[PDB]
Amino acid sequence: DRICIGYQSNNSTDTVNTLIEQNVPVTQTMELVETEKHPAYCNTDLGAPLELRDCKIEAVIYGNPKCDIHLKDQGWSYIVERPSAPEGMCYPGSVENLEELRFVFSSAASYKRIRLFDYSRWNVTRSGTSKACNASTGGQSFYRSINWLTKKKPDTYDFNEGAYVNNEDGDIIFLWGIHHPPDTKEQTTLYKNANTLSSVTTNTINRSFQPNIGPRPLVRGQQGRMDYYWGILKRGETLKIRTNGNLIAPEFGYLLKGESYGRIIQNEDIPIGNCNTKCQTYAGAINSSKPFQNASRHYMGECPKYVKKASLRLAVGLRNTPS
Amino acid sequence: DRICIGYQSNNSTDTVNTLIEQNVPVTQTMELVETEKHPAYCNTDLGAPLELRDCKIEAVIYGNPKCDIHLKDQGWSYIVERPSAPEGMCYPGSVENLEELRFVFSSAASYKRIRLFDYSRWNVTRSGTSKACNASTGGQSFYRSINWLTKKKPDTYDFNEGAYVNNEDGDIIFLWGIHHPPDTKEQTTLYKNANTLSSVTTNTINRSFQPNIGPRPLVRGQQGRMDYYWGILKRGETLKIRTNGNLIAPEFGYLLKGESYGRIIQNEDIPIGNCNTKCQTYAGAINSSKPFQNASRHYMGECPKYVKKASLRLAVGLRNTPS
Amino acid sequence: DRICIGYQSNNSTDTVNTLIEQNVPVTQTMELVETEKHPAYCNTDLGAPLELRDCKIEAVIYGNPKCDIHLKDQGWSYIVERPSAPEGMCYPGSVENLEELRFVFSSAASYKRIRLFDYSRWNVTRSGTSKACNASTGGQSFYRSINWLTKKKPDTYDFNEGAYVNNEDGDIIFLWGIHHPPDTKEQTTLYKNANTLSSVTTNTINRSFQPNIGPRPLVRGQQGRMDYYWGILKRGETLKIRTNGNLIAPEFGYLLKGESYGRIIQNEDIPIGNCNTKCQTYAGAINSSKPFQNASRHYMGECPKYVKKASLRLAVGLRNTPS
Amino acid sequence: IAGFIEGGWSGMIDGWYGFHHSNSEGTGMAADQKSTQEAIDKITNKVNNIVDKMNREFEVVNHEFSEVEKRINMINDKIDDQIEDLWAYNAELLVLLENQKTLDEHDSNVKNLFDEVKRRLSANAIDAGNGCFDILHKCDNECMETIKNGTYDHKEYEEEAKLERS
Amino acid sequence: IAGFIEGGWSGMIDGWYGFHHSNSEGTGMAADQKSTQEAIDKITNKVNNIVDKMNREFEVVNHEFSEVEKRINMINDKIDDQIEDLWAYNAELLVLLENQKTLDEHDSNVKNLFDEVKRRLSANAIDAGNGCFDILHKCDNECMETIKNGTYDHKEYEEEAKLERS
Amino acid sequence: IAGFIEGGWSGMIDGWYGFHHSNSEGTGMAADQKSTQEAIDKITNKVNNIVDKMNREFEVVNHEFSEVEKRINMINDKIDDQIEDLWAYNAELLVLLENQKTLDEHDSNVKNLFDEVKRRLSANAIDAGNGCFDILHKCDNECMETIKNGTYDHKEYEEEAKLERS
Ligand SMILES: *[C@@H]1O[C@H](CO[C@@H]2O[C@@H](C)[C@@H](O)[C@@H](O)[C@@H]2O)[C@@H](O[C@@H]2O[C@H](CO)[C@@H](O)[C@H](O)[C@H]2NC(C)=O)[C@H](O)[C@H]1NC(C)=O
Ligand SMILES: *[C@@H]1O[C@H](CO[C@@H]2O[C@@H](C)[C@@H](O)[C@@H](O)[C@@H]2O)[C@@H](O[C@@H]2O[C@H](CO)[C@@H](O)[C@H](O)[C@H]2NC(C)=O)[C@H](O)[C@H]1NC(C)=O
Ligand SMILES: *[C@@H]1O[C@H](CO[C@@H]2O[C@@H](C)[C@@H](O)[C@@H](O)[C@@H]2O)[C@@H](O[C@@H]2O[C@H](CO)[C@@H](O)[C@H](O)[C@H]2NC(C)=O)[C@H](O)[C@H]1NC(C)=O
Ligand SMILES: *[C@@H]1O[C@H](CO)[C@@H](O[C@@H]2O[C@H](CO)[C@@H](O)[C@H](O)[C@H]2NC(C)=O)[C@H](O)[C@H]1NC(C)=O
Ligand SMILES: *[C@@H]1O[C@H](CO)[C@@H](O[C@@H]2O[C@H](CO)[C@@H](O)[C@H](O)[C@H]2NC(C)=O)[C@H](O)[C@H]1NC(C)=O
Ligand SMILES: *[C@@H]1O[C@H](CO)[C@@H](O[C@@H]2O[C@H](CO)[C@@H](O)[C@H](O)[C@H]2NC(C)=O)[C@H](O)[C@H]1NC(C)=O
Ligand SMILES: *[C@@H]1O[C@H](CO)[C@@H](O)[C@H](O)[C@H]1NC(C)=O
Ligand SMILES: *[C@@H]1O[C@H](CO)[C@@H](O)[C@H](O)[C@H]1NC(C)=O
Ligand SMILES: *[C@@H]1O[C@H](CO)[C@@H](O)[C@H](O)[C@H]1NC(C)=O
Repeated sequence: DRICIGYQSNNSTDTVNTLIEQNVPVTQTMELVETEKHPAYCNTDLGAPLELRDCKIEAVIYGNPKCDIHLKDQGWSYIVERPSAPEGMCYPGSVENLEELRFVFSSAASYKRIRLFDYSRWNVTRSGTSKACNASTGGQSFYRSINWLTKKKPDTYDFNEGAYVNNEDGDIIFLWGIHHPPDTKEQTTLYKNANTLSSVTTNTINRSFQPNIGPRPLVRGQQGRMDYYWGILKRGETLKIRTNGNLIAPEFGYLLKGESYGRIIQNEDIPIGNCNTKCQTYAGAINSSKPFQNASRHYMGECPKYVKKASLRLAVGLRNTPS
Repeated sequence: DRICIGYQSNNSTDTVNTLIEQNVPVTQTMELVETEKHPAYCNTDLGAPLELRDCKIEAVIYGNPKCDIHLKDQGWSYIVERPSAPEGMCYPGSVENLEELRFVFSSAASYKRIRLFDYSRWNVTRSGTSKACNASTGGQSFYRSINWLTKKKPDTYDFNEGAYVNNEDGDIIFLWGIHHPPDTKEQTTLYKNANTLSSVTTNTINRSFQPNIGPRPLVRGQQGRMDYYWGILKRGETLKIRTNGNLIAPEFGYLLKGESYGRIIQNEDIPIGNCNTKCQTYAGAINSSKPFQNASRHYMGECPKYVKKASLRLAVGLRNTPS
Repeated sequence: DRICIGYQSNNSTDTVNTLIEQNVPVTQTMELVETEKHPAYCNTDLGAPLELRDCKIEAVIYGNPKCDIHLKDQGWSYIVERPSAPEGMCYPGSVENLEELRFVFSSAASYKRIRLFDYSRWNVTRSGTSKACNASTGGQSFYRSINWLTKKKPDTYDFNEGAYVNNEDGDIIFLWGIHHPPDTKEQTTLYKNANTLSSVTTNTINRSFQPNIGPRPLVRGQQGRMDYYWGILKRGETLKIRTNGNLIAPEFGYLLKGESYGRIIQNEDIPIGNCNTKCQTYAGAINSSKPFQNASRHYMGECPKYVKKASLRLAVGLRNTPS
Repeated sequence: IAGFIEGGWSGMIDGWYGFHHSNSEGTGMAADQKSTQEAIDKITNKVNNIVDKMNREFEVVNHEFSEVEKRINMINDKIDDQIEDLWAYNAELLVLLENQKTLDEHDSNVKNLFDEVKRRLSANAIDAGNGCFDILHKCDNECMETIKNGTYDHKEYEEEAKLERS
Repeated sequence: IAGFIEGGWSGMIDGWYGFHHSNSEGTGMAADQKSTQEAIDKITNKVNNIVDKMNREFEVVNHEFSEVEKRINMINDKIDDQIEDLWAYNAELLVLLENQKTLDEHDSNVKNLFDEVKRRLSANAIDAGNGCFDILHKCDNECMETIKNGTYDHKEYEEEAKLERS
Repeated sequence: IAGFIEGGWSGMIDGWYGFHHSNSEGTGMAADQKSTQEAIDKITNKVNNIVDKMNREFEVVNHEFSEVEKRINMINDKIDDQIEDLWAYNAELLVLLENQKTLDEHDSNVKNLFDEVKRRLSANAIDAGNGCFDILHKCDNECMETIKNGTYDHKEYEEEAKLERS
């Protein structure tokens, strides 16, 4: 008569590593690194991504007329910007604090485009266009958000000024530019005055600009340049503008609700998906159950920490050693 | 006859968590998270805080005449700035590199106010005042640290220049401003010249400013603006200033000893205490014996690390299992 | 008859610490903190250091004529800049974005100096010199990389302009300056025009400058000043310059291959060695076998993590307790 | 029949630890549900602590920098690189450590069950062999089932005393 | 009277581990001071290591940023968030691990004390029961105190030999 | 001659754990090569995991800041200071923890070797003493070498039965 104490063995082929042994067979394990991903850009808690295939973020903000992009009023949780997108600032020149501007547009809990000025009311000729900024239909055009003012015909450009009061439900992003013609003849034909002062001011902003005449290298047909700028008009504040030439004046601003978090994905080949996820990595969506993931170091949402390991198997059962 | 081996049980109600078991009774424990705090701002090794109830840091530096705040020669270990403090830059306009300026004023092992120029000696009328900058007594006044110069009467403003040599025991913070009047008539009555050049130079600093005339939105009665600036005059260096108008000229600088560490606490309801501590968190003072604390992620001094946990009980005694 | 089970003791004097006991004798240990270093700056995978004994990085870049320094075509893996190096910007004034410039020069997989312009072709007198910028031989000289242009004799300075196209195998760093004379007489004798416009433009860069006349504090014999600037001309791009005075014009740019990584060592007494290492710390070279090192928190290459501990002995053998 | 010293049992399908007896009525193999449940609860706790104490609150976007912001670009990368090295090392070492402890915990649970049965049997069995007791008396399937559920006394004290001197 | 197998002793007030004997003179309960002091010294070391190796040198102020410094604001926040996650997870897991080991260390210290007494008692006692030895000779209060202070031989070898065949 | 209970052997030079026997032919001391090799393999793995899982990919240069970049200067320093505190604490505690476990693992390997020999000897030896078996039969030098290489039966079962009632 005999009684024996024992433990279970099974047909598991699982192994784990321990601090003192490699590849120990065990009766059951569980994986701690999430390695499976849905290779697409999905909705998150904040909603749907905005895809930019042909336009850079700057182009849609300033409203490059080749940029059809529909920004919807629901807003967007993040921006997928294809690196191959050709259209940027159609009239050559660069945006001051460009990375910060892209940052403020990367998320929006909702979106509203606001008219700041009507240049009917101004003693200038309005809505100049350029072959550098062709519309998608074909003719020459200009940015939608800023308005190219030149001298009232036949030859007058006095100081013009106007004011906009932010009575809206948020902070407004507004945009402007300053044209630097390539020579004094072009300066006088466009603006009459050989030198001009353009001021953009708010309750807190105090900025002034004068043109620097001269030829720059040819870019997209142009030896002139624009410097582009942007600002934030807080609730209740006043935006005043004043110019006797060279100001590319603010016409449409943007009311974005929510804070921004720099959610910009610079990716060519992963598509927009029809899917929802708690965790969106830059390489695809993943479950967030496990404590680690090896999809990507960049991610949004409620995400496990990134590790560059193929697996981290935790022993659950026994050392698998049959009799 | 019999001899037994045993272990102690007691009346402890302490429990701990282990990796494999929840709420195990044990005969003795110790707490690793400091959860008790004295809800006050105390002295630390570097001394006493400076409380700013009515004035922002910028206002006391530039010397808003409503800011009587006593800056002590002992200096201060950190600044508690009440978010509700109403007084800022009384004459409208903004401080270039504002956050860096506040940073340099946030601690001082000692403090000395230094006169840099006496504008008696200058061919201008000195000490202009403004209703935007009322004294606490009631009349119109101006900043204590910078001096509003206007044309010598009846109508002369030539280039004036002066020099100050830093012969003091360290680096001097100095301040200045540039006034932008709303119209050419105000420009001419204040400064005579229709356009002016103001230069602020040291051995290393080379800065020049010209006014941009034009109306900005009404703020505190004013359609003009000032741009405010600041600099560091190192030991032995020379500060030269030159202007034929629009310079709000440096009059008093600050000699602060010690390095600064950005010790600014932006808090409304925690009072200044009569107490000393090795560890001052932004939510109150704490003992630093334990390795962790859950008072605040922001703190100064010799502090345990922040964890957002209610408790971390370490087992010391035995599993409490009486027979 | 008797059989006994036992373990080995030896003459080791090694001890270790454990969580529960101090200084336990053990039969063998191993050290985890690398504490031995070769006190010299060696070659790394990227090659040899550049040592700067008498010149700061800005000085060799702008080509202070006292700086004989050999920039080799192999390039350099990092820069050892002696803090006592006396020679900086010989003509007084400061470099915009100085830290970023030093950063881009700190490593180079190879190096080429490129002529951007020949001022023979220009309607100016070229190659001005200064007592502030003496050659090592003794006479007055000037920077090698930028060229002091003054009016063509007897008294003409019209707008001069020229272009350089980058046809080289990468991005070119170019340099320029703007001279601010101390008074209007010096302005007119050097440049004829009482005010000037200097434009430095590329496909993407759009910068213009005007002189601000006035005396600054005496530095190295000088009451005038230069502002120094720099830019990046990308592959294929065009650099256009235009001036009617005050431009210290770009003459030699630099083609550096490789990315830079901020490898600047600011050290006085550790010498350049004749040695190779996988891990170069700022305090000397070290073997990288062990997981930690206490040589220095700053290092380059394939390095163990820094810990400020004299030793971390891991037990390997047995508790050394002889019978 | 052998116990745990000579390896694991593929027969046992209802648990991790248990009993194999042989008398004249034949043999029985059953899991001890009480020692199995304890171990399962413990390993469940361990797994839940490792997985659930991890925070999934903070986001890591790819920030953008101009060509004259190289220094802050590298600082940003340094945060990501150094934090990642910390997680990589601690997560590997945690799993290696805990995997070693889990397999030792199983071995120790088995030996605890063995020792719980040696104490109930006392002088009524020879502890000799291989994770197995040789019982010195009449112990049928209902005596067996009492060695397993714990409700077993030293009734048999001298029936074995006779069997032990032989 | 029972030993540690049947649970802890509320009577013992002068230490963590010790002895409960019963002879014709009555019973005695005292702590073993040498196994208790050892254990206290060890747990003290553990606690000092966990508390004292923490560095309390560096400060965490709330930095200020303009409205066009959103990126460096987020970078600053990322350092604090990721560092805080590392400390939250490691400090929880450290304490959970070390609490499990401390309680195991107490069980193992008790078992060590028992085994040190079984080796001194040898054939002179039956190891049977519940953390308790049944001694086969008359062991008065001065024999007892020699089983406790270690100063005990097997003088008695043959007084037990007869009592054991009984 | 005594076993491991009474301390370590300075004689043993060819291994970590082993055997010391005494019969009428004299005494023999040899390492057990298979329990030593096991232990060396395990400690080697432990050392390789602690050393080799460390990443040596990232660089820490001393960045430069102007006097109006004090805030990012401090942010850079905060990354380095806080990361260094994490490594200082985790590396100390890792080594302290693993050093305690390594010395316990050696103790446990010795007791595993002892228990493997008690199971081979069975009733043929009295387990009494000091890490040492007293064998109840004549065990010459090849009887010994079979107790050590595992190839040992209970041939002798009844030569001991007689010696044990003596
Ligand atoms: C901007 O558009 C002009 C306009 O092109 C033509 O007019 C439109 C109505 C439409 O029918 C287009 O398809 C036409 O090509 C472009 O200017 C022409 O470019 C071509 C190609 O290089 C050239 O041969 C002609 O000389 C240009 N014609 C004129 C009148 O300038 C121009 O290419 C577009 N610019 C950019 C940057 O896309
Ligand atoms: C700045 O102070 C002026 C002056 O206020 C008055 O004069 C002082 C001597 C003192 O007695 C004050 O209490 C007086 O109120 C303020 O200007 C007046 O403001 C009131 C109230 O809005 C208004 O009715 C009057 O028209 C103003 N009078 C004049 C001469 O301008 C002004 O409000 C103060 N400015 C700020 C920003 O606080
Ligand atoms: C720049 O060099 C001048 C040149 O000085 C002299 O001329 C050379 C050819 C060579 O032979 C030098 O050794 C000579 O000293 C320096 O100007 C002189 O400086 C000395 C010393 O202060 C002074 O006594 C003289 O007056 C200066 N002479 C002239 C003609 O100005 C000058 O010091 C050098 N500048 C710097 C910043 O080092
Ligand atoms: C992320 O984890 C996955 C899962 O292990 C890895 O994908 C495996 O990669 C291995 C090694 O390259 C291959 O043998 C398999 O083909 C892959 N398996 C599957 C199911 O795809 C992947 O390599 C890991 N990536 C990183 C960066 O660690
Ligand atoms: C910090 O720790 C303390 C101590 O546990 C917490 O204060 C307790 O909070 C619990 C949970 O809400 C309450 O039951 C008690 O009212 C509090 N106790 C005392 C003595 O005040 C506090 O919540 C913790 N805070 C954080 C952020 O972790
Ligand atoms: C780096 O580690 C080394 C090695 O221990 C330390 O150098 C020893 O320092 C101890 C303690 O101060 C002295 O007893 C010896 O003089 C040193 N030995 C040698 C060989 O130099 C050094 O102090 C450590 N430095 C830091 C910052 O941790
Ligand atoms: C247009 O000109 C008239 C001229 O008196 C002026 O009153 C008006 O303000 C001008 N409009 C703008 C927008 O400046
Ligand atoms: C005041 O004017 C006189 C005019 O000759 C001049 O010498 C002096 O330097 C001037 N003062 C200042 C401060 O410029
Ligand atoms: C020099 O002057 C002539 C004037 O006709 C002009 O053509 C040429 O471009 C000038 N050189 C430069 C570099 O501007």
